[PDB]
Amino acid sequence: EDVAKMQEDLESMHPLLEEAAKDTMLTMEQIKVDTAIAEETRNSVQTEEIKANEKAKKAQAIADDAQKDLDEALPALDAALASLRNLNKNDVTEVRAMQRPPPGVKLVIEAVCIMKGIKPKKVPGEKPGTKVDDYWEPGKGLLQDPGHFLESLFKFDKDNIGDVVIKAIQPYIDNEEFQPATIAKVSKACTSICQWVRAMHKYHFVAKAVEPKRQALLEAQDDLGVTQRILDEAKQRLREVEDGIATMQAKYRECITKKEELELKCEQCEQRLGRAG
Repeated sequence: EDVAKMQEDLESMHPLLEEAAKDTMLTMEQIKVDTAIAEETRNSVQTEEIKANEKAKKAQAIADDAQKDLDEALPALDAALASLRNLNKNDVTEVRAMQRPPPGVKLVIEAVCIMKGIKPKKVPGEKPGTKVDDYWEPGKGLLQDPGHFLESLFKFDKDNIGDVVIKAIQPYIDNEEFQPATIAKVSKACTSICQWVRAMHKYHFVAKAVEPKRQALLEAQDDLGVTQRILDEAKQRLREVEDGIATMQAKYRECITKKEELELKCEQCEQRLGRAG
């Protein structure tokens, strides 16, 4: 009885030994295939890492060039805006009271009124009738409050400079008397106002030639972010395959220790076969 039994235990365990052996080999080749793919994803990741490093060098090259165009006008503005802080309450009050403003001051009070978008006052001209507009009287109101004047210059902030107001003041810029070095012989407050206007004019003109650049800088960052998401989706996979390998590396080891146990069991049932014979 016992002999037959043992004999079938050994026969039945033989297929279990053959089954564990395919499983360990199956495991084996599976680690080999994920290792090769984990490597393919590693070169794929290294090529995207150079792809996002160049797209950042290119995005920065656009920002430096676009920033170069912007300090083409930015120093004059702050210089001028310094000079507007140069002005105390009376410097406005003194120009406002001028009952006979020299032609330099008229020019400057004209220029500002247009920038700030003020309605002129058509007054007699020299040739009879010929109504010419005199911005003086509406300027006076913008100087009635010196505080409210200077703030509204500090709050202009460009952007809202219609293309109308820039051709309206192209004659003033093109004027060789609209130079602050000259206005400085007659009045101080108008020298500050003279360079302010002259400045926001070029600033309006460069800031329109950095619309293309700032948009290329916008599109260059968009490219880096897509290469960035493609990259990070790859490092996620490279991580996931590597943990898959790790999990299978420990399956292989359990596969092995299971074989050893079935082998050890096969040896014993074998050993008391040739014992009982």
